[PDB]
Amino acid sequence: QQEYLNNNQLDCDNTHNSTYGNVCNSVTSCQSYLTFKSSSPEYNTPSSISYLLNSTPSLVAKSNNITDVTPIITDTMVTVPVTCSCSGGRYQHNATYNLKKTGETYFSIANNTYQSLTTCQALMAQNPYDAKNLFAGDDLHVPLRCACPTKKQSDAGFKYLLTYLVSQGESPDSIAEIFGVDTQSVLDANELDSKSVVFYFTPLLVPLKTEPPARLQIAASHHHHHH
Amino acid sequence: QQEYLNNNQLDCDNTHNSTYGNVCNSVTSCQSYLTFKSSSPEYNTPSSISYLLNSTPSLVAKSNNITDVTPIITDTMVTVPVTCSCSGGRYQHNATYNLKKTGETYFSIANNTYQSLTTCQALMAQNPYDAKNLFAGDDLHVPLRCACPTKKQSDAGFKYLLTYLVSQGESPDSIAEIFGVDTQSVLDANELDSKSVVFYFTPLLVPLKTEPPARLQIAASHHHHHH
Ligand SMILES: CC(=O)N[C@@H]1[C@@H](O)[C@H](O[C@@H]2O[C@H](CO)[C@@H](O[C@@H]3O[C@H](CO)[C@@H](O[C@@H]4O[C@H](CO)[C@@H](O[C@@H]5O[C@H](CO)[C@@H](O[C@@H]6O[C@H](CO)[C@@H](O[C@@H]7O[C@H](CO)[C@@H](O[C@@H]8O[C@H](CO)[C@@H](O)[C@H](O)[C@H]8NC(C)=O)[C@H](O)[C@H]7NC(C)=O)[C@H](O)[C@H]6NC(C)=O)[C@H](O)[C@H]5NC(C)=O)[C@H](O)[C@H]4NC(C)=O)[C@H](O)[C@H]3NC(C)=O)[C@H](O)[C@H]2NC(C)=O)[C@@H](CO)O[C@H]1O
Ligand SMILES: CC(=O)N[C@@H]1[C@@H](O)[C@H](O[C@@H]2O[C@H](CO)[C@@H](O[C@@H]3O[C@H](CO)[C@@H](O[C@@H]4O[C@H](CO)[C@@H](O[C@@H]5O[C@H](CO)[C@@H](O[C@@H]6O[C@H](CO)[C@@H](O[C@@H]7O[C@H](CO)[C@@H](O[C@@H]8O[C@H](CO)[C@@H](O)[C@H](O)[C@H]8NC(C)=O)[C@H](O)[C@H]7NC(C)=O)[C@H](O)[C@H]6NC(C)=O)[C@H](O)[C@H]5NC(C)=O)[C@H](O)[C@H]4NC(C)=O)[C@H](O)[C@H]3NC(C)=O)[C@H](O)[C@H]2NC(C)=O)[C@@H](CO)O[C@H]1O
Ligand SMILES: *[C@@H]1O[C@H](CO)[C@@H](O[C@@H]2O[C@H](CO)[C@@H](O)[C@H](O)[C@H]2NC(C)=O)[C@H](O)[C@H]1NC(C)=O
Ligand SMILES: *[C@@H]1O[C@H](CO)[C@@H](O[C@@H]2O[C@H](CO)[C@@H](O)[C@H](O)[C@H]2NC(C)=O)[C@H](O)[C@H]1NC(C)=O
Ligand SMILES: *[C@@H]1O[C@H](CO)[C@@H](O[C@@H]2O[C@H](CO)[C@@H](O)[C@H](O)[C@H]2NC(C)=O)[C@H](O)[C@H]1NC(C)=O
Ligand SMILES: *[C@@H]1O[C@H](CO)[C@@H](O[C@@H]2O[C@H](CO)[C@@H](O)[C@H](O)[C@H]2NC(C)=O)[C@H](O)[C@H]1NC(C)=O
Ligand SMILES: *[C@@H]1O[C@H](CO)[C@@H](O)[C@H](O)[C@H]1NC(C)=O
Ligand SMILES: *[C@@H]1O[C@H](CO)[C@@H](O)[C@H](O)[C@H]1NC(C)=O
Repeated sequence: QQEYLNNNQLDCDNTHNSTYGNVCNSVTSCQSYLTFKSSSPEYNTPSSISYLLNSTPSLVAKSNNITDVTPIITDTMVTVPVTCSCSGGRYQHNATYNLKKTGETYFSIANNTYQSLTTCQALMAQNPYDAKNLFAGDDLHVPLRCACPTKKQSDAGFKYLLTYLVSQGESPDSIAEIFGVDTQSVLDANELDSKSVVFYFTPLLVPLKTEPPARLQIAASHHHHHH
Repeated sequence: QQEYLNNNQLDCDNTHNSTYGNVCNSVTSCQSYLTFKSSSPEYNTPSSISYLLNSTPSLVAKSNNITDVTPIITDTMVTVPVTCSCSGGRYQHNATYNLKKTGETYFSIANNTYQSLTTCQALMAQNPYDAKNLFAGDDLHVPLRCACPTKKQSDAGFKYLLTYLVSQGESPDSIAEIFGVDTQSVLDANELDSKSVVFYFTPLLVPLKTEPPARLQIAASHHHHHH
């Protein structure tokens, strides 16, 4: 279990502990997964997505059952294998981001560019620039959100945790169905109860019993489960 | 100086020594440069070109005065900074290539995919697969052609050698003009005389006194030299 961000990352003056990253509460390093929606023209190939997220094109390609060079249709959510490890009491996966245009902000980088896989707070904590003093060409340390299964989750058969980017209309139930896991397991993973609200544009942990499906959209089909 | 390939790389039964790579005749490692023409949709960003050639997107971006994510217009020749080092008596820059489609061949990979930055012979020498037994998913060790300045070239003020992909219509004279070096220096670098023919689709070494220009096409303009 990790605390749910609960939209604290939208207010960059908020200092709730969850915004600084998942807590190191299990093994020091593990295999994990991120998710990311292809964005054209900058982040729509295994190469460019892997560059942004600090993965490899081969791992992206294998996780999605595509080649390492074919373009990914815009808005397709892909899986991105990453190593998650503990740093400073937090689980994270480090990446680097060079600002492209002056006018980018810690919030636009966390919420737009990285699609909520990091937070403005964790960017601010781990970088030297004041929020109002960012320029094109500045390099940022990007602490991407991931976690490793706790002992209790491992004992229940979860091999990995996946950082799932939630879209409007989804719910814990519908997300759990994509991955073939019980809803309660998604609730437990995020310290939520069955009436808790989950927001779109806020990442959610999904515990996995096996590697994720290669195509998430069709994995959401009712005909791809319960038969 | 290095021997000119002289189109030996078009006949993959040819075993001329030049086809196995530039010879290790100077320092064991150095900064060097490749060139590459953007190709859409697979190899038209700093990420995808760097993946193919084993560079970094940041080095590609800086060498070309572009950002690390903006698309490169198809057929634009870009500079690609690489480390060149000696292996097995040859200078080369190692990359890795996973075949995408069964039907790719050592020659199509060397001449088309890698735009003549390697040779079928060097691929064959450094990989285990018979020419007629290549499949999608096979990984190849790719020995990209580069060299380090000899002592004589360094003493003349050349800091780097660049592997230039020659296009139809060019000549030693016109290529030397792009880089602000004497024609004789390009001839010497490739063991050519002033009447030697240079072929398009065959890489040529260009000795450089400074980092290459950031935009090669306009560097070919008569108004960008001799005034
Ligand atoms: C997400 C996650 O991971 N969550 C976790 C949760 O899943 C987890 O929760 C746990 O989950 C588990 C998995 O689902 C779950 O496991 C299940 O548990 C079940 C409950 O234990 C279990 O079911 C068991 O299964 C066993 C084995 O098959 C069955 O056992 C059989 O029972 C039979 C009876 O029904 C027995 O038989 C009887 O035997 C007696 C003798 O032994 C016999 O008695 C004689 O009878 C004669 C007459 O018939 C008597 O003779 C008479 O005597 C009188 C008096 O003198 C005379 O007057 C008379 O004349 C004379 N008559 C004659 C003719 O001579 C004689 O005296 C008697 N003798 C004696 C000594 O008394 C009876 O006749 C027999 N009866 C019958 C009908 O045959 C049989 O022996 C026995 N077999 C064995 C091998 O032992 C049980 O029935 C069954 N129980 C039930 C309720 O179904 C499941 O198998 C489990 N599944 C699995 C996969 O393991 C966990 O329970 C669950 N836990 C909880 C807490 O929920 C939690 C926790 O781990 O963790 C989460 O994280
Ligand atoms: C790609 C690559 O890298 N490639 C490489 C190649 O580049 C490379 O090739 C090399 O490249 C180099 C760079 O280009 C190149 O360097 C150039 O080399 C040039 C040649 O050496 C050089 O030019 C030199 O420069 C020097 C210095 O400026 C000049 O020197 C001056 O010369 C003057 C004359 O012209 C001298 O003066 C005279 O002085 C005498 C006394 O010393 C004086 O004599 C008295 O005269 C009086 C009367 O006037 C006499 O008195 C009379 O006496 C009689 C008899 O008794 C009496 O009867 C009479 O009465 C009495 N009269 C009176 C009035 O009293 C008296 O007796 C005399 N005294 C004596 C003792 O005799 C004269 O009068 C003076 N004359 C004048 C006119 O003033 C002056 O002293 C001298 N100055 C100095 C400081 O020494 C030269 O002229 C000049 N030469 C030329 C030909 O131009 C360049 O400077 C170099 N450039 C650079 C950048 O360095 C290399 O040559 C080239 N190499 C090759 C091989 O090609 C290669 C190789 O490295 O490698 C490649 O890889
Ligand atoms: C991920 O980034 C963190 C920094 O946020 C790295 O931890 C630092 O590592 C350096 C060594 O390079 C130490 O000097 C610092 O003390 C570390 N800081 C903290 C807070 O632990 C961490 O090593 C990085 N991990 C990976 C796998 O790259
Ligand atoms: C955070 O990032 C998301 C995208 O991941 C932003 O959503 C976009 O907002 C614009 C409105 O300006 C819409 O045109 C886009 O279509 C939205 N994208 C999606 C995928 O719906 C969002 O505005 C950003 N900010 C906040 C506060 O959430
Ligand atoms: C480039 O590739 C060559 C192989 O073509 C590498 O040289 C080999 O390195 C391994 C160690 O990993 C040795 O066991 C082999 O004996 C080497 N072979 C030869 C022919 O020297 C070389 O190390 C690579 N260079 C870089 C910088 O990655
Ligand atoms: C080697 O690779 C080059 C491209 O780098 C090939 O040239 C192309 O050939 C086709 C003909 O089938 C033309 O339609 C293309 O426009 C050519 N490209 C360029 C840039 O001119 C060439 O065919 C390959 N083979 C040989 C033997 O050179
Ligand atoms: C995709 O999946 C199939 C198995 O269903 C496999 O045989 C094929 O090689 C895969 N392709 C890629 C590009 O991963
Ligand atoms: C491109 O070159 C100019 C110098 O002419 C420099 O100021 C600018 O930042 C450069 N842009 C990039 C993206 O490299």
